Amino acid sequence: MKRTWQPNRRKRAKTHGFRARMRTPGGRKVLKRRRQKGRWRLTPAVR
Amino acid sequence: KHPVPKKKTSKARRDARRSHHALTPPTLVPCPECKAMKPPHTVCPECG
Amino acid sequence: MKTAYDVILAPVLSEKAYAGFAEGKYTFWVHPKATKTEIKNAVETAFKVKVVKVNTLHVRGKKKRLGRYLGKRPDRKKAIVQVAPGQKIEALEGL
Amino acid sequence: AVNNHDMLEDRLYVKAAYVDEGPALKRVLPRARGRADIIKKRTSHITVILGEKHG
Amino acid sequence: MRHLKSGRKLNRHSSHRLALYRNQAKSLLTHGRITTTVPKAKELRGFVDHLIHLAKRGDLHARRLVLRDLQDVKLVRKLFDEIAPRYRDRQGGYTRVLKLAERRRGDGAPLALVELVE
RNA sequence: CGAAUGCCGGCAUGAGUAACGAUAAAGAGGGUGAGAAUCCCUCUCGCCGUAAGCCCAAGGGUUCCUACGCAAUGGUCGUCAGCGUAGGGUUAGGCGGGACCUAAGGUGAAGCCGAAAGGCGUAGCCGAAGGGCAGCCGGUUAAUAUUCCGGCCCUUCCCGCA
Ligand SMILES: [Mg+2]
Ligand SMILES: [Mg+2]
Ligand SMILES: [Mg+2]
Ligand SMILES: [Mg+2]
Ligand SMILES: [Mg+2]
Ligand SMILES: [Mg+2]
Ligand SMILES: [Mg+2]
Ligand SMILES: [Mg+2]
Ligand SMILES: [Mg+2]
Ligand SMILES: [Mg+2]
Ligand SMILES: [Mg+2]
Ligand SMILES: [Mg+2]
Ligand SMILES: [Mg+2]
Ligand SMILES: [Mg+2]
Ligand SMILES: [Mg+2]
Ligand SMILES: [Mg+2]
Ligand SMILES: [Mg+2]
Ligand SMILES: [Mg+2]
Ligand SMILES: [Mg+2]
Ligand SMILES: [Mg+2]
Ligand SMILES: [Mg+2]
Ligand SMILES: [Mg+2]
Ligand SMILES: [Mg+2]
Ligand SMILES: [Mg+2]
Ligand SMILES: [Mg+2]
Ligand SMILES: [Mg+2]
Ligand SMILES: [Mg+2]
Ligand SMILES: [Mg+2]
Ligand SMILES: [Mg+2]
Ligand SMILES: [Mg+2]
Ligand SMILES: [Mg+2]
Ligand SMILES: [Mg+2]
Ligand SMILES: [Mg+2]
Ligand SMILES: [Mg+2]
Ligand SMILES: [Mg+2]
Ligand SMILES: [Mg+2]
Ligand SMILES: [Mg+2]
Ligand SMILES: [Mg+2]
Ligand SMILES: [Mg+2]
Repeated sequence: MKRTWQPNRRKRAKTHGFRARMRTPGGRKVLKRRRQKGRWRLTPAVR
Repeated sequence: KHPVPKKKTSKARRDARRSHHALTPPTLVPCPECKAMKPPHTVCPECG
Repeated sequence: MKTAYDVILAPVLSEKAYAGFAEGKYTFWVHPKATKTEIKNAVETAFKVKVVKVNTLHVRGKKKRLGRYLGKRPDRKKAIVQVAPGQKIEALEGL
Repeated sequence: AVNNHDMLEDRLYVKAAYVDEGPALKRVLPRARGRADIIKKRTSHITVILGEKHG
Repeated sequence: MRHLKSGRKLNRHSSHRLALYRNQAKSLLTHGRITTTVPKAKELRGFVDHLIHLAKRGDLHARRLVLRDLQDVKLVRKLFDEIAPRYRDRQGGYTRVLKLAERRRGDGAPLALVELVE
C-alpha cells in the first residue's frame, strides 16, 4: 500500500538542498552544526 | 491463546527425549559377482 | 598551458575501438571538460589531420573494493573522431 | 595412517571419533509485523581417530 | 480410510496425474528403459501393459484408442509395427521394475528402473 | 553485586519443532562437473495472453555484455545468478532538456513595514508532463543505436552573390 517515501530528486534538492539551507538563518545554522560536528555530507545527496 | 513452555527444559530431560533419536546402520548384503557390498533387492553399483 | 596534449589522454584499446579504424574513425580518451569543438583542433594539431565529425560520450567509472575499503575509479569521457576521407593516423595503426 | 605414521592399512579400526561445535554464523530472518529473528547456521569440527586392530 | 480402494494419487490432482502417466509412457515407448522414483515406476507398469496389449490387437480401433494417451502417430507406429511383435506370444508382464541402490540427494528419494522386457 | 521487566556481551530451552512466502504442474533423455530434483540442450505436459507480452516517464545507479569462480548472499541445492574478481559496453544540429516563452508559485532594482533575525512588493528575473522548434525506414554489435552505417529529406547561424 502507498507508503511514506515517494522519492523525487527535485523535491529533495529543493527542500533539504544546499541553497535551501543557505537562504534561511534557521538553515545556515543547520549547516554550521553539521560542519562543526564534522559531518562528511552537510546535505542530502540527491543524484 | 498462544501456548508457551513454562520451564526451560533440563539437560537431563532433552537428552532423554533423544534416546530414540539414534540412527540404525544401512542393511547390507554381499554382491553376486563383484566383491562389493549392496542393499538387498537392489541393482549393484558394480556389475548390475 | 592547455595544449592539445592535455585535451588528448590516450587511445582507447578495445575491439570496438579498433573496429572503427577501418573507417575514418579513431577513438581516444580525452579530458572530461573538453568540448567537441576543441577536441577537433587538439587532434588536428597533434596528428596533423582534418577532422570532420566528433562524437563524445562520458564513461562514469566503476565502483570497486579492496575489502572494507570501498571507492570508485575515476570518471572519463571518450571521443570517436572522423578523419577526412582517405587520411589516416599511422600512429594509431599498430593493432 | 598408512602414509605418515606407517600403520599398515588392513588392520585399521576407528579408535575414537567425535564432532565438536565450531563458531556459528548468524543471519537475520525477517518476520511478520517488522520483527526479524536471527537464525544460526552452525559449524562442526569432525574428528576421526584411527588405531590398529590387534589380530 | 482407504480399505480396498486402490490406485495412487501422487501429490497431483486428476488432470496432472493423468498427464503424468501419459508423458511417462511416451518416454518409455521411446527409450525402452527409464529411471523414476520407485512408486512412479510401480504405477507405470500396468499403464503401458494395456497400451502395449492394444498394439498387439493391431486393429484400427485399438490404434485410435492408444492415440488418446500417446497422441503421436510416429510413436504409435513404433508401438504397433516394431514393439508389440516381440510380445505376441507373451501373456502379460511386458515390463519390469528394478530399484536402483543409490538415492537422489537434496531429495533422498529412492529411484528405480523401468524397462520393457526380454 | 544475585536480583533493579537493570546495562553490554556470550551461550542455552522450546526442537531437529513451525516454517521454507500464492495449489499455474510437472516427466524423461542427453550434456557439463569432484559432486546435479535444482545448471545447459532436446522432447512431452501445464499456466499468462487489456498479460504474467511490448514500449515510455519516475525512481534506481553498472544491476547491462563476456571470461574465470562458489566462502558467503539465494529460505534446499547449485556446476547457476540480480553473487566474488576482472575486461569490455552507453556515440545525436533534427529524440529529451539547456545557450527559447511564459503558468501557479518563487524571487525581486523601485518602494513599503518590522527590537535584531526578518516580512512585504511594481517592473523585471526564475519556473513546465503547458506554448514554441528541423528525422523517417532499414542494417549493424556479446553488449548502443530516430545517436554508428545505408538510402531519401530538413533547421538555424555566419559570409558571399542575384
Ligand atoms: Mg491510488
Ligand atoms: Mg521505512
Ligand atoms: Mg522530476
Ligand atoms: Mg571526507
Ligand atoms: Mg596552470
Ligand atoms: Mg551527446
Ligand atoms: Mg515469514
Ligand atoms: Mg514491513
Ligand atoms: Mg534463541
Ligand atoms: Mg478422507
Ligand atoms: Mg507434499
Ligand atoms: Mg483438470
Ligand atoms: Mg540483594
Ligand atoms: Mg512439541
Ligand atoms: Mg507437528
Ligand atoms: Mg511442516
Ligand atoms: Mg509454495
Ligand atoms: Mg561426464
Ligand atoms: Mg567427468
Ligand atoms: Mg486476447
Ligand atoms: Mg533514470
Ligand atoms: Mg536500493
Ligand atoms: Mg556489483
Ligand atoms: Mg546477467
Ligand atoms: Mg560461466
Ligand atoms: Mg555459494
Ligand atoms: Mg546455500
Ligand atoms: Mg557479475
Ligand atoms: Mg533559461
Ligand atoms: Mg552561444
Ligand atoms: Mg523567462
Ligand atoms: Mg519575498
Ligand atoms: Mg509576485
Ligand atoms: Mg517545456
Ligand atoms: Mg513541450
Ligand atoms: Mg527537438
Ligand atoms: Mg539492449
Ligand atoms: Mg528504426
Ligand atoms: Mg544516419
